[PDB]
Formats: sequence, C-alpha cells, structure tokens
Amino acid sequence: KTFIIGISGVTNSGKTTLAKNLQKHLPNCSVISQDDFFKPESEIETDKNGFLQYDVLEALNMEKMMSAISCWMESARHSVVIPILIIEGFLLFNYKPLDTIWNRSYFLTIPYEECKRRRSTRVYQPPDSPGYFDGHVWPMYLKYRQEMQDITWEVVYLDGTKSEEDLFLQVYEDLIQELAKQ
Ligand SMILES: NC(=O)c1ccc[n+]([C@@H]2O[C@H](COP(=O)(O)O)[C@@H](O)[C@H]2O)c1
Repeated sequence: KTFIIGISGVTNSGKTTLAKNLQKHLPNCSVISQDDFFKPESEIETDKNGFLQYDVLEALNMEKMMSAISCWMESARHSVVIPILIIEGFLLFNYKPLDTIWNRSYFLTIPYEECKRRRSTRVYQPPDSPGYFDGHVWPMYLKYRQEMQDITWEVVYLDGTKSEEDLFLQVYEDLIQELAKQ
C-alpha cells in the first residue's frame, strides 16, 4: 500500500535537496527530516575533549520521529479515495527499529577533504566549535559506516559530489523501476 524511501549519508551531502527534488516529481509524497528531531543543546552531552555529542543517535529524539512516521502512515491510509514517504537524515541506517521499513535505501557519500570543506561553509546552531569536524563529525561518521558493515538490507551508495540534477535523475530512474516491481 505504501512505499518508504530512506535517504541517508554523510553530513552536508545534499540529502534534503535530493528528497525535495524527488518529492516534486512523485505524487502523494511526503518528506520527514531527521534534523527536525535533534534534542536541544542543553540536552546534548560532551566528550572527554569538550565536544558536543551531536553525531550519535543519543542526540536525537528517535521515539518522537517514530511517532511522526506513524502519523504519516495513518494519514496515508486516507490519502486515496501509492502513498510515498521519504525519510532523510544523516543517521538512519543504524537505527534497528526501522530496519524493515525501507522499500529502497540511498546513501550519499563525499570524501573527507571535500566534506570538511563544504561543512565549513555551512552554519549550524550551535555553530561548529573549532576543530569540530576532525574531533567529532568525521570520527562519528566513520563509526556509522563501521556499524553499517553489518547492515541487513540493500543500500544504493551515491556520489555526493555529482550535481543536484545528476543525483535527482539517477535516483528517480532507479526509484521508478522499484515502484514498478511493487
Ligand atoms: N539540527 C541541529 O539543531 C544541529 C545542532 C548542532 C550540530 N548539528 C549537525 O547537523 C549534522 C547533521 O545534519 P546534516 O546531515 O544536514 O549536515 C550533524 O553532523 C550535526 O553535527 C545539527
């Protein structure tokens, strides 16, 4: 009845833009962004070096996100008199409760050098502290990729250095084939 797409990947790799571009070309499609479920700074912990622990599941209210997904599911049942949900976020594929929800999974990748450069041009709240990328972001990303070594479902890895349109066309082409097989 429904088709759920997961778009994860390294930080600042065009995940939200890809989700939005796909949505504009798919009927009855909604998007849920993991970034909307981060806990407030006051609830974030710090490591031995004083770095805020934002790049781990503990920094997110995943129970609240599951509730949001369940709400979409209920809405989807009344949207037709196929409903598509795209869930996008940097830490989705290591969350066990959702391991069986994915009908198709995409993962945006960008090498260390370029990822660091792009991250610096972006402003977060709170802003990245000095040395935050090498001290927390990248190490946690590597931990995430390590956890994914034992992933239990198929993931399509994407080159995040490709253009917005290139990525959209690539994923759309794949998605329509998957929808057809359903
Ligand atoms: N959303 C917030 O309120 C918030 C606050 C501080 C740091 N961050 C950063 O956002 C990143 C993930 O979001 P993106 O995948 O969009 O870059 C994480 O790597 C994290 O370090 C987000």
